[PDB]
Amino acid sequence: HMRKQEIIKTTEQLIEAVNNGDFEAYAKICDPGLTSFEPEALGNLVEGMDFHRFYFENKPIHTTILNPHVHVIGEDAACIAYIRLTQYIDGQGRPRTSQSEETRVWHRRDGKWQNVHFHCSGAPV
Amino acid sequence: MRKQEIIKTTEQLIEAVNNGDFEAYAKICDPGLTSFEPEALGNLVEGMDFHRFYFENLLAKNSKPIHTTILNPHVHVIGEDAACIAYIRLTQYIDGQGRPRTSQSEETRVWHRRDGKWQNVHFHCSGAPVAPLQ
Amino acid sequence: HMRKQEIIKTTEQLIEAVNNGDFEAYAKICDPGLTSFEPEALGNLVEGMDFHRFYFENKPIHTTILNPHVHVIGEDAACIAYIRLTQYIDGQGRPRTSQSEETRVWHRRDGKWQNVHFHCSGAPV
Amino acid sequence: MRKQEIIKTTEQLIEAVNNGDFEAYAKICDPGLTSFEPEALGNLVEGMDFHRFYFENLLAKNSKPIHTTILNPHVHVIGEDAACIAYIRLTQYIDGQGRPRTSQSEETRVWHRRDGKWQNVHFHCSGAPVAPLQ
Amino acid sequence: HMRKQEIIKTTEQLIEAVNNGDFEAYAKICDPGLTSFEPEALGNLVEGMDFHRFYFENLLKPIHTTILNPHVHVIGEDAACIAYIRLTQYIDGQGRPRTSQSEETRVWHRRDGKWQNVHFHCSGAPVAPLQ
Amino acid sequence: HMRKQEIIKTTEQLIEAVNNGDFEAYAKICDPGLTSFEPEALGNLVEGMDFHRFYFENLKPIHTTILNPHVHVIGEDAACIAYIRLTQYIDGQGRPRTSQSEETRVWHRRDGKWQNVHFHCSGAPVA
Amino acid sequence: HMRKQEIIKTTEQLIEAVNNGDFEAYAKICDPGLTSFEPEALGNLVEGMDFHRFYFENLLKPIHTTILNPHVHVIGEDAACIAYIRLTQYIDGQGRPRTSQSEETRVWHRRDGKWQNVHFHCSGAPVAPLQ
Amino acid sequence: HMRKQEIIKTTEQLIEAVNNGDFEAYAKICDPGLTSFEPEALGNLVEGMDFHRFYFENKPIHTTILNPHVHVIGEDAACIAYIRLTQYIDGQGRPRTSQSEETRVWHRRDGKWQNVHFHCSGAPVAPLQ
Amino acid sequence: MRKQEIIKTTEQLIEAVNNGDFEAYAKICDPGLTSFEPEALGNLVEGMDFHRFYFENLKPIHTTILNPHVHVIGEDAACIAYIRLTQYIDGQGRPRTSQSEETRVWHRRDGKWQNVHFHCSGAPVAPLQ
Amino acid sequence: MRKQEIIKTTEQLIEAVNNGDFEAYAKICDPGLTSFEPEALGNLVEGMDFHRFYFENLKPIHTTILNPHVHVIGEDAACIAYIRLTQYIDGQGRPRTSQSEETRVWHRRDGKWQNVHFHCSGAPVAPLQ
Amino acid sequence: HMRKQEIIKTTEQLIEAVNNGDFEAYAKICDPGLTSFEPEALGNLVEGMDFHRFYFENKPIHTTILNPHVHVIGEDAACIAYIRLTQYIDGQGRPRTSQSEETRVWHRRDGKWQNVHFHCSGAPVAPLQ
Amino acid sequence: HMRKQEIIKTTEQLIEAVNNGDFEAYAKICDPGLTSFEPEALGNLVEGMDFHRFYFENLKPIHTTILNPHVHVIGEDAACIAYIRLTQYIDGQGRPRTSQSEETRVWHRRDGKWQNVHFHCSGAPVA
Amino acid sequence: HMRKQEIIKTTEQLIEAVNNGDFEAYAKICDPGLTSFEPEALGNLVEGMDFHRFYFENLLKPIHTTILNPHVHVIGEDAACIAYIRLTQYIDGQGRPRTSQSEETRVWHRRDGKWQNVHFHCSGAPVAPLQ
Amino acid sequence: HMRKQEIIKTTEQLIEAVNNGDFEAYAKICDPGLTSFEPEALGNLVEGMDFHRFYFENLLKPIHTTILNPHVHVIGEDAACIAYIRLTQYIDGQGRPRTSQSEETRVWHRRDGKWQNVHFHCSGAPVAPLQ
Repeated sequence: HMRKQEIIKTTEQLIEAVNNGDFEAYAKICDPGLTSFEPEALGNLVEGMDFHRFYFENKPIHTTILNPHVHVIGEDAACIAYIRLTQYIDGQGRPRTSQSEETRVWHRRDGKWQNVHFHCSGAPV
Repeated sequence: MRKQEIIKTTEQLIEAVNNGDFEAYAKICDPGLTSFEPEALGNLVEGMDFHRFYFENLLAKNSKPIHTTILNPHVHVIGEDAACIAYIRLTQYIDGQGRPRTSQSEETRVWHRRDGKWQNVHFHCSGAPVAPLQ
Repeated sequence: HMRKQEIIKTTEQLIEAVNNGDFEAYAKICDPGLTSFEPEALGNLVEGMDFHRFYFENKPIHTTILNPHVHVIGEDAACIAYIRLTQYIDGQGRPRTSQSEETRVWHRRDGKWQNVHFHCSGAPV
Repeated sequence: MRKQEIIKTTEQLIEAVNNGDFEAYAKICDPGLTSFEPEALGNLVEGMDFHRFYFENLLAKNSKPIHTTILNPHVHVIGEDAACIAYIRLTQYIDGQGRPRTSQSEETRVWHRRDGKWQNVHFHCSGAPVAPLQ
Repeated sequence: HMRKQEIIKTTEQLIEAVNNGDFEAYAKICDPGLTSFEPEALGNLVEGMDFHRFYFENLLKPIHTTILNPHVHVIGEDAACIAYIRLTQYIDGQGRPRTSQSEETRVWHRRDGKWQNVHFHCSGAPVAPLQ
Repeated sequence: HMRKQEIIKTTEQLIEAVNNGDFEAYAKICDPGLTSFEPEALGNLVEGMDFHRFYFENLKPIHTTILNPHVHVIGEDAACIAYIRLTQYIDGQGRPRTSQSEETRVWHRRDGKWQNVHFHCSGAPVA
Repeated sequence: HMRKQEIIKTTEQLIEAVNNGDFEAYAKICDPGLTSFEPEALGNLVEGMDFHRFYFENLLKPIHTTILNPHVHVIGEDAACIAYIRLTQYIDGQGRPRTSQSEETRVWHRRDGKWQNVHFHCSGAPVAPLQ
Repeated sequence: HMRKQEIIKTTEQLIEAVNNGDFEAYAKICDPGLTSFEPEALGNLVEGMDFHRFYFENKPIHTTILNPHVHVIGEDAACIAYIRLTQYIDGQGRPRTSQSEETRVWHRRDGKWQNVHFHCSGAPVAPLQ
Repeated sequence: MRKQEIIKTTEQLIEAVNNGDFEAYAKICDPGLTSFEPEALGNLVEGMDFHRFYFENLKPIHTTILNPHVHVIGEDAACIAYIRLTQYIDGQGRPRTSQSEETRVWHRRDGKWQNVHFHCSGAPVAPLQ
Repeated sequence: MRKQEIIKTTEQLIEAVNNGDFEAYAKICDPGLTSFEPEALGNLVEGMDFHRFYFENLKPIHTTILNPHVHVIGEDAACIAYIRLTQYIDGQGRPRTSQSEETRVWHRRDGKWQNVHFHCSGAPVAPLQ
Repeated sequence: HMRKQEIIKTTEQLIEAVNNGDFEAYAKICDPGLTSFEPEALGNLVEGMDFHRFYFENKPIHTTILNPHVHVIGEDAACIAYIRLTQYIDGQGRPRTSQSEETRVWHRRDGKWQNVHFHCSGAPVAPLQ
Repeated sequence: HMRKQEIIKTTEQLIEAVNNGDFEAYAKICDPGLTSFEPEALGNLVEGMDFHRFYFENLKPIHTTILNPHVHVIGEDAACIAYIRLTQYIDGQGRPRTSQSEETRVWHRRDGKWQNVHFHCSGAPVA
Repeated sequence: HMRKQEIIKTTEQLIEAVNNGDFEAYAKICDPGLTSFEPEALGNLVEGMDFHRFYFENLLKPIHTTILNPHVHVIGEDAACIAYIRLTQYIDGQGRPRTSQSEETRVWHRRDGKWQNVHFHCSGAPVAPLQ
Repeated sequence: HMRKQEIIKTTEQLIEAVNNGDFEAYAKICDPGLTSFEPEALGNLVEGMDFHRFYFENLLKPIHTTILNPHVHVIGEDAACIAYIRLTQYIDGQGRPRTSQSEETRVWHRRDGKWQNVHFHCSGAPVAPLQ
């Protein structure tokens, strides 16, 4: 019951890093061999941090994590699946909501939880 | 050689789906299997109940030749009991009008070993819905 | 914890009645003064059983109730909100999924739970 | 006269939304308020957190004249502590280009009385998203 | 509030007559000088009965009518106005169920004890069985 | 024949009030329990003056023409008028335009004055 | 008051002749030098009966015609002008009911005892049974 | 043969009045009970001068009258039917041609010819457009 | 009287086309007949061969000649310009009207009038069309 | 040699149009000139008034006359049919080509050749167009 | 003057062969190294008879050759450029006209004229279409 | 100059095998580790014969033309050919059609026979 | 082998003249009786230099031309035909790079010492700098 | 598997040269007889360097290139083929981030110790910085 809460908290930290444009914080939470399926990769599996770096190197936003399901797989491995609702204000000053479905696979390496795989479907945030 | 186990078990799971063999599918899937897939309209579905529907309503009438190709399988091993695979599923089939068609889906499968056998606990599919009844 | 399970079970029975075209069973579970917001009423509040009768009087289908939230309001009143996922086979023999968001307000009257108000958004089933 | 309490409290809730007064809104809403509304894309949302966003990002810059009309309010009384209201919300406003516009939404609000005050525990909105920032 | 219930009942009878294709019943309830605004008259005011006769005489599907939020204005003992939303449920050619909406105003005049429809305004869907 | 002319004249006054943005004049001619079907109410029946107030409080050459007015007199105290309202105006781009609406107005005489109790408008919103 | 009613009645007879495909009756009411503006003449002024004959000779459905707001100008004892809206209710090929509108001007001359149509202007829908 | 020429001339004068925006001249030639079918009346018969006044009260243009047919009906009544071709320059400076078919019914009252009825189909060809 | 000859001969030519009578058509047309018409896609065509095709591979049709203008140019040469209105019933049994503008240049040779040049704009109006 | 006169006079007429020289145009055209052309919307127009409009309210333009066919009809009458290719630069500075098919009927009166009838199909090719 | 007539005649024979589906006759007139630009080759230069054979191996039609220009280049070489107008009846029984612009380069070898190069733009006008 | 003609001839044989639905002949000419970019693979690199087998196992007049074949010889044992493939065929409705594809084929000589190890096709799928 | 290279070189010179807007150079290489089929002539055969002059005289951007798969037919000592694909790379108004393709046939006659272009057929894109 | 790593590295260098607009570096890695199939050549095979020069010489935005699933065929000691997916991340004119995909085949020949690109096939998006 307490291992599940670790995964949710670390996921929330990862998303805060993305929303703040803090690549330093993002890199600490992601394994360097992070694989990724996401809309902006056009159906390809991408390997690096290099692909994500681009969106960091180049407005109010509220993220909601809905119905998080955590699978614990022994002491060093966990999987989380959740819906990410993103409220933001667009360029024209209008409020907008986007939805994405996200799977994150976690591996505990030297005491910290590390994101090794990410699958995103729906809206790119 | 742990990587090759995961690829082989994934291939078996897909063979079960393509043959409409729910018996074989249930043996490979954990009963608490969670799933993101196009036909669930952005919702996380929990049972085997959601998948059962596509097996139970597949007759010889709905059969047709289909070849599945697994491209660039990446396997993450996470200790001795846990693995993640990500792959592209290319599906070649013949449609109703007799034309050949190709669809693509990106799939993540999370695996847990219980008493020597590998079990699928989570499945994420984006792109084409590729079950034979689809 | 046991009052919540009554509401879920009665909701499941109501939906089974609709899917089976059993107006007899549907009428027993619905209060005669049932009010309704639903797509096929074009933004109007409809009062009778008469409006629903039409769809009964005139194929495999599987219903899934997702993330049911039950509010208990004293001993005689409950509200349930859920997502209804409907798998069915259309006329052309193709498999299809529709989604609707449903609110049902319940009142206990002579021992039985009664549906007094229904709000449906999304797909008409 | 219980019916008139529910209509009046609903009118107060809507006045709070239109004035961007989150303080007044929070007093009328139960903290465990559940919500179905267009801007939540078919998901059930639990907090006040989702609604807070539309209050916190409303400045004088985003203000504009809006008249709300509640049509054909139907109130179901369910004992002494529980009520349901269903109504049509007509919203007249002036858009950016200075044109007058009308939007419609159908709203269900479920109410629970705690220590004499009426509290909104559940909200279902279909049709137009009608908060001033929308 | 017993005069209001007369108007609602007579309106329901008028609509039953239209749905049954019973011109005999329709003529009894309508004043012969009935004026009408309706979609099928293309924005023109039409004068009584001949225009409506056409839709009865050329009627050779299941339809349910619902009257929502009827508002009755009583204006002395001989005059009443009703405004209501008419929801029409029917099955189309392809066998699909459909709902159409119209907003209707009916002005009533009591002549020798019976209520008579002297004016009719319909906006939205044309909802006669012939369509 | 003289009761008919009262209704036409009062209808013309009501329309002049709308076109001038004179809510004071409009309120005198309309019963406070005025019901209304009109395009900007999206197929709903609206009650009272509050819905109409909005279009006055937040207010170019316009000519209004009443065509083929039919008046039903229903005793002393009740009348119904049906007419076509043709509106000539100049749009934003400076072009001349014509809009049409079909209007039913139900009238009730209360303490000597004629009052509009119900209004049905189909076609163009012409305020 | 009575000259106006002659023009309306003769106009109604002319339209009945068209709807019945009775060229014999039509020719009696029309002057042989009849000029005409109508949609099927593509913006040209056509002379004589020959252009109209075509729509009669090649007619081998229920239709109701309504004359709305007829205005008659009397111009001495031998000349009249009528302007009216012609509403035509008919059933189309697919069996659906339809309404078309045309605006019509007819100029009349009293000639060898009868009223004669010398000029016809039609705008809107072409409303001959052949369509 | 000379009554026909009166009708053509007075029709030409009426059109000159419209093109010059001269409501004074237009009112002299039109009967006060003038009825009218025209595109800008959306299929309705309009009665006044009030409807026309609007287009007067609020660019190079050449008008051509083609194939005028005059029916003379005794000494006090005439009907003219003609095609009106209108050449003008639009807002963007391009030359354009519009066509309308016009019927005008004339009644002589105290020596002057008066337009009592007007039917226009096709393009609305008043300068304000 | 020369004007009436040209109108009559033009009417005969059109009757020949409508009846699919190439024999009658050839008698009225000069063998060196030049032609501008829609079905020639903006090219000048010479001879009878191009027209023969529409006769050899051939419903109620009424033709109206409107506002015929005849220019007489001495005793052997004439030009006619007219609008051809064609009423016909299409395949689906519907009545249709098409318009074409036609110029025909005539030369009298050994007593008979001969069509030497034809310009058609608008609708192609021959049967099989 | 009569054929070359007609081609030369046609070339002069087109030069006058392209230069906006109504004076030169009027000398070559008969005052009773009839005309079928796109901007007359399928009507036959009489006189110079319709053409005057395009001169009075008037970029590089090259005209090419292709495959001119001249019919000579005695000593006073001729017909020419040709394709007019017009190269011009449009408003946006782009080069454009338009095509029209033209028939011109000529009558010799007091020694000079006069254009009595003109049929144009395809593009309207006058400047201001 | 007589060398030009040889080229026109042999071009007419080549087109007759295509329209009759007579590959035997076509092959005799074409050099075996015939190069070709044509719509059905999608902007590529094709070399063989093999590409053309396909349309032969697998309805009334009239062909007109307009404005043939022949360049004679010494005693063994000629170039012809012409417009091909093709009248045919389509599947739905309607009459249609298509246009193509054709260049054919000719080389005389042992007394016979041979087509060595063919450029076609516009409509593909082989009977199979 | 004679090595170039070998590659063209073997390419023509490969295309004849595809057009005849002769998987036996196709397999002899293709290396078992054949990689492929082609329209029906939706932008993915596909390995092996299995992807191609499908189009043979589930199989009208067709003429194929190879235009402007460019052959690069890279030592004894390696060659690359690039060509335009024009395909004339009759469609379902009986109409004649032309499709174009640009094709790169990389060849490796193993035990005396030329083998296709890589194939890139852009444009029309022409199987 | 050497007569083919003359034709390619002279064709390249002709295209350089067009791209430079050098009508002087263009006129030297073209026979005065040059016939032409090209997109901007709308399916007509045009004679002479006058049609081409227009595109030179009204030229007031970077462009690279590529001649692909030139096929030269030599027909005795004074006559040649070349067929080639002309690929034109240019930058459009919006500053974007674009490629257009045209298929070109040029017939050559050796006349007063020089090679002269007597006939030109262009299909596809119009590829003069004026565009 | 050290020959495979040479080909990947040289391919990465070639792409860096294109992205930097460094024609000098590009020319060193490409054989002068380089043949090419690519979107900007409209289905034609183009011969070496002049066609590519144009996109370098007229280059006056941030772009990241990713090479996915490189497959290298080694064919003896002097010949290699690489096939890969090129993912290109860039910011468009409107400031939005965009991804384009191309499939690329490069054929390599070793001449005097250095690897040379002799043939290039690109399908999908044209991904040069000038676009």
